Amino acid sequence: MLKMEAVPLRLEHRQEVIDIIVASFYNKADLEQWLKPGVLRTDYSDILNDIWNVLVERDLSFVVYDTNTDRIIGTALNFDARNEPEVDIKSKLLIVFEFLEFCEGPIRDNYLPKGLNQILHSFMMGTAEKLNPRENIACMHFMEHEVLRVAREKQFAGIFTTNTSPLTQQLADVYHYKTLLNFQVNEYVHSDGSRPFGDAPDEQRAIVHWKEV
Ligand SMILES: NCCC(=O)NCCc1ccc(O)c(O)c1
Ligand SMILES: [Ca+2]
Repeated sequence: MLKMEAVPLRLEHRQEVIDIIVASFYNKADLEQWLKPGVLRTDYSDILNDIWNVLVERDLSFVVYDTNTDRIIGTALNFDARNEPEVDIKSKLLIVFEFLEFCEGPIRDNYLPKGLNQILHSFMMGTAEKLNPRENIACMHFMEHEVLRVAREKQFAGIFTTNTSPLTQQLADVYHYKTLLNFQVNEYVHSDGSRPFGDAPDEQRAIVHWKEV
Protein backbone atom coordinates (compact mmCIF):
# COMPACT_ATOMS: atom_id res chain seq x y z
CA MET A 1 0.00 0.00 0.00
CA LEU A 2 1.24 3.46 -0.94
CA LYS A 3 2.36 5.40 2.15
CA MET A 4 2.54 9.15 1.62
CA GLU A 5 3.50 12.36 3.39
CA ALA A 6 2.83 15.98 2.47
CA VAL A 7 5.83 18.27 2.92
CA PRO A 8 5.74 22.06 2.39
CA LEU A 9 7.46 23.30 -0.75
CA ARG A 10 11.15 24.12 -0.24
CA LEU A 11 13.42 26.05 -2.60
CA GLU A 12 15.40 22.89 -3.41
CA HIS A 13 12.29 21.11 -4.76
CA ARG A 14 12.36 23.21 -7.94
CA GLN A 15 13.62 20.59 -10.38
CA GLU A 16 11.58 17.76 -8.85
CA VAL A 17 8.43 19.90 -9.05
CA ILE A 18 9.27 20.91 -12.62
CA ASP A 19 9.85 17.28 -13.59
CA ILE A 20 6.48 16.28 -12.15
CA ILE A 21 4.54 19.17 -13.70
CA VAL A 22 6.17 18.74 -17.11
CA ALA A 23 5.51 14.99 -17.08
CA SER A 24 1.92 15.60 -15.98
CA PHE A 25 1.08 18.30 -18.54
CA TYR A 26 3.32 17.99 -21.61
CA ASN A 27 1.59 15.93 -24.33
CA LYS A 28 -1.13 15.00 -21.82
CA ALA A 29 -3.01 18.20 -20.96
CA ASP A 30 -6.46 18.21 -22.55
CA LEU A 31 -6.37 21.90 -23.54
CA GLU A 32 -2.83 22.26 -24.94
CA GLN A 33 -3.28 19.19 -27.16
CA TRP A 34 -5.39 21.36 -29.47
CA LEU A 35 -2.71 24.10 -29.64
CA LYS A 36 -0.17 21.77 -31.26
CA PRO A 37 2.24 22.35 -32.76
CA GLY A 38 4.67 24.56 -30.88
CA VAL A 39 3.93 23.76 -27.22
CA LEU A 40 7.21 22.74 -25.58
CA ARG A 41 8.25 21.16 -22.30
CA THR A 42 10.15 24.33 -21.37
CA ASP A 43 6.94 26.38 -21.60
CA TYR A 44 5.92 24.75 -18.31
CA SER A 45 9.35 25.02 -16.65
CA ASP A 46 9.61 28.65 -17.83
CA ILE A 47 6.44 29.49 -15.89
CA LEU A 48 7.48 27.55 -12.79
CA ASN A 49 10.97 29.09 -12.77
CA ASP A 50 9.51 32.60 -13.01
CA ILE A 51 7.25 32.06 -9.97
CA TRP A 52 9.33 29.54 -8.04
CA ASN A 53 10.56 31.92 -5.34
CA VAL A 54 7.17 33.51 -4.65
CA LEU A 55 5.60 30.03 -4.82
CA VAL A 56 7.83 28.80 -1.99
CA GLU A 57 7.61 32.10 -0.10
CA ARG A 58 3.79 32.06 0.01
CA ASP A 59 3.93 28.68 1.81
CA LEU A 60 0.66 27.33 0.38
CA SER A 61 2.04 24.55 -1.84
CA PHE A 62 3.50 21.17 -0.97
CA VAL A 63 5.07 18.05 -2.42
CA VAL A 64 4.00 14.49 -1.67
CA TYR A 65 6.64 11.95 -0.67
CA ASP A 66 6.37 8.20 -1.01
CA THR A 67 7.67 7.52 2.50
CA ASN A 68 8.82 4.04 1.48
CA THR A 69 11.11 5.41 -1.25
CA ASP A 70 11.55 8.94 0.21
CA ARG A 71 10.94 10.33 -3.29
CA ILE A 72 8.44 12.90 -4.50
CA ILE A 73 5.48 11.40 -6.37
CA GLY A 74 3.13 14.39 -6.50
CA THR A 75 2.78 18.10 -5.96
CA ALA A 76 -0.01 20.61 -5.35
CA LEU A 77 0.70 24.22 -6.30
CA ASN A 78 -1.50 26.81 -4.61
CA PHE A 79 -1.78 30.58 -4.34
CA ASP A 80 -4.14 32.99 -2.72
CA ALA A 81 -6.30 33.64 -5.77
CA ARG A 82 -6.24 37.39 -5.05
CA ASN A 83 -2.47 37.46 -4.40
CA GLU A 84 -0.88 35.67 -7.40
CA PRO A 85 2.32 36.70 -9.20
CA GLU A 86 2.09 38.28 -12.64
CA VAL A 87 3.74 36.11 -15.31
CA ASP A 88 4.39 37.32 -18.84
CA ILE A 89 3.83 34.05 -20.70
CA LYS A 90 5.47 33.88 -24.11
CA SER A 91 4.31 30.49 -25.38
CA LYS A 92 0.94 29.32 -26.65
CA LEU A 93 0.23 28.54 -22.97
CA LEU A 94 -0.88 32.19 -22.71
CA ILE A 95 -4.02 31.05 -24.53
CA VAL A 96 -4.58 28.36 -21.88
CA PHE A 97 -4.17 30.86 -19.06
CA GLU A 98 -6.32 33.51 -20.74
CA PHE A 99 -8.99 30.84 -21.20
CA LEU A 100 -8.71 29.82 -17.54
CA GLU A 101 -9.11 33.48 -16.55
CA PHE A 102 -12.13 33.64 -18.89
CA CYS A 103 -13.56 30.75 -16.86
CA GLU A 104 -12.46 31.96 -13.42
CA GLY A 105 -12.33 35.75 -13.57
CA PRO A 106 -16.04 36.64 -13.75
CA ILE A 107 -16.98 34.12 -11.04
CA ARG A 108 -14.02 34.82 -8.75
CA ASP A 109 -14.29 38.62 -8.72
CA ASN A 110 -18.10 38.86 -8.56
CA TYR A 111 -19.34 35.84 -6.58
CA LEU A 112 -16.50 34.65 -4.34
CA PRO A 113 -15.37 36.29 -1.08
CA LYS A 114 -13.50 39.58 -1.36
CA GLY A 115 -10.16 40.20 0.28
CA LEU A 116 -6.91 38.33 0.77
CA ASN A 117 -6.67 34.92 2.47
CA GLN A 118 -10.16 33.94 1.26
CA ILE A 119 -9.73 31.97 -1.96
CA LEU A 120 -7.13 29.20 -2.00
CA HIS A 121 -6.41 28.81 -5.72
CA SER A 122 -5.41 25.22 -6.50
CA PHE A 123 -3.91 26.10 -9.87
CA MET A 124 -1.59 23.17 -10.65
CA MET A 125 -1.43 19.56 -9.53
CA GLY A 126 0.79 16.77 -10.80
CA THR A 127 1.90 13.23 -10.10
CA ALA A 128 5.07 11.38 -11.05
CA GLU A 129 5.14 9.65 -14.43
CA LYS A 130 5.93 6.19 -13.04
CA LEU A 131 2.79 5.99 -10.88
CA ASN A 132 0.44 3.15 -11.84
CA PRO A 133 -3.33 3.75 -11.70
CA ARG A 134 -3.50 2.63 -8.07
CA GLU A 135 -0.64 4.92 -7.08
CA ASN A 136 -1.99 7.87 -9.08
CA ILE A 137 -5.61 7.78 -7.81
CA ALA A 138 -4.31 7.45 -4.24
CA CYS A 139 -1.84 10.30 -4.61
CA MET A 140 -4.68 12.39 -6.05
CA HIS A 141 -6.92 11.50 -3.09
CA PHE A 142 -4.09 12.31 -0.69
CA MET A 143 -3.35 15.71 -2.24
CA GLU A 144 -7.06 16.60 -2.20
CA HIS A 145 -7.17 15.67 1.49
CA GLU A 146 -4.09 17.80 2.14
CA VAL A 147 -5.20 20.83 0.08
CA LEU A 148 -8.30 21.00 2.29
CA ARG A 149 -6.06 20.80 5.37
CA VAL A 150 -3.85 23.63 4.12
CA ALA A 151 -6.96 25.68 3.38
CA ARG A 152 -8.34 25.23 6.89
CA GLU A 153 -5.02 25.59 8.71
CA LYS A 154 -4.31 28.79 6.76
CA GLN A 155 -7.86 30.15 7.37
CA PHE A 156 -8.99 30.38 3.77
CA ALA A 157 -12.71 30.39 3.11
CA GLY A 158 -12.64 27.85 0.29
CA ILE A 159 -10.71 26.10 -2.46
CA PHE A 160 -10.97 27.41 -6.04
CA THR A 161 -9.83 25.48 -9.09
CA THR A 162 -10.56 24.86 -12.77
CA ASN A 163 -10.45 21.17 -13.64
CA THR A 164 -9.71 20.46 -17.29
CA SER A 165 -9.43 16.66 -17.40
CA PRO A 166 -12.20 14.08 -16.83
CA LEU A 167 -10.36 12.57 -13.84
CA THR A 168 -9.83 15.80 -11.91
CA GLN A 169 -13.35 16.96 -12.78
CA GLN A 170 -14.78 13.67 -11.51
CA LEU A 171 -12.52 13.79 -8.44
CA ALA A 172 -13.75 17.30 -7.61
CA ASP A 173 -17.35 16.12 -7.91
CA VAL A 174 -17.00 13.20 -5.49
CA TYR A 175 -15.14 15.55 -3.14
CA HIS A 176 -18.29 17.73 -3.15
CA TYR A 177 -16.88 20.71 -4.98
CA LYS A 178 -19.64 22.90 -6.33
CA THR A 179 -19.62 23.49 -10.07
CA LEU A 180 -19.59 27.24 -10.74
CA LEU A 181 -18.98 26.89 -14.50
CA ASN A 182 -19.06 23.99 -16.96
CA PHE A 183 -17.69 25.52 -20.15
CA GLN A 184 -17.48 23.73 -23.49
CA VAL A 185 -13.85 24.41 -24.41
CA ASN A 186 -14.41 24.29 -28.18
CA GLU A 187 -16.66 27.37 -27.87
CA TYR A 188 -13.97 29.61 -26.39
CA VAL A 189 -13.01 32.42 -28.77
CA HIS A 190 -9.50 33.88 -28.80
CA SER A 191 -8.78 37.59 -29.21
CA ASP A 192 -8.17 36.97 -32.94
CA GLY A 193 -11.61 35.43 -33.41
CA SER A 194 -10.30 31.87 -33.65
CA ARG A 195 -11.40 28.94 -31.49
CA PRO A 196 -8.02 27.58 -30.29
CA PHE A 197 -9.71 24.48 -28.81
CA GLY A 198 -12.36 24.33 -31.55
CA ASP A 199 -11.27 20.89 -32.72
CA ALA A 200 -12.00 19.42 -29.28
CA PRO A 201 -15.17 17.32 -28.97
CA ASP A 202 -18.19 18.97 -27.39
CA GLU A 203 -17.74 16.60 -24.44
CA GLN A 204 -14.44 18.16 -23.35
CA ARG A 205 -15.27 20.61 -20.56
CA ALA A 206 -13.49 23.14 -18.43
CA ILE A 207 -15.16 23.11 -15.02
CA VAL A 208 -14.65 25.82 -12.42
CA HIS A 209 -14.88 24.20 -8.99
CA TRP A 210 -15.32 25.71 -5.55
CA LYS A 211 -15.62 24.16 -2.10
CA GLU A 212 -16.06 26.09 1.12
CA VAL A 213 -13.85 24.71 3.88
N1 LIG B 1 -7.30 21.00 -9.60
C1 LIG B 1 -6.49 20.64 -10.78
C2 LIG B 1 -6.05 21.87 -11.56
C3 LIG B 1 -4.71 21.62 -12.33
O1 LIG B 1 -3.85 21.03 -11.82
N2 LIG B 1 -4.52 22.13 -13.70
C4 LIG B 1 -5.58 22.87 -14.37
C5 LIG B 1 -5.06 24.30 -14.76
C6 LIG B 1 -4.14 24.29 -15.90
C7 LIG B 1 -3.00 25.11 -15.90
C8 LIG B 1 -2.12 25.11 -16.99
C9 LIG B 1 -2.36 24.29 -18.07
O2 LIG B 1 -1.44 24.29 -19.19
C10 LIG B 1 -3.50 23.46 -18.08
O3 LIG B 1 -3.79 22.54 -19.25
C11 LIG B 1 -4.38 23.47 -16.98
CA1 LIG C 1 10.44 12.66 3.73
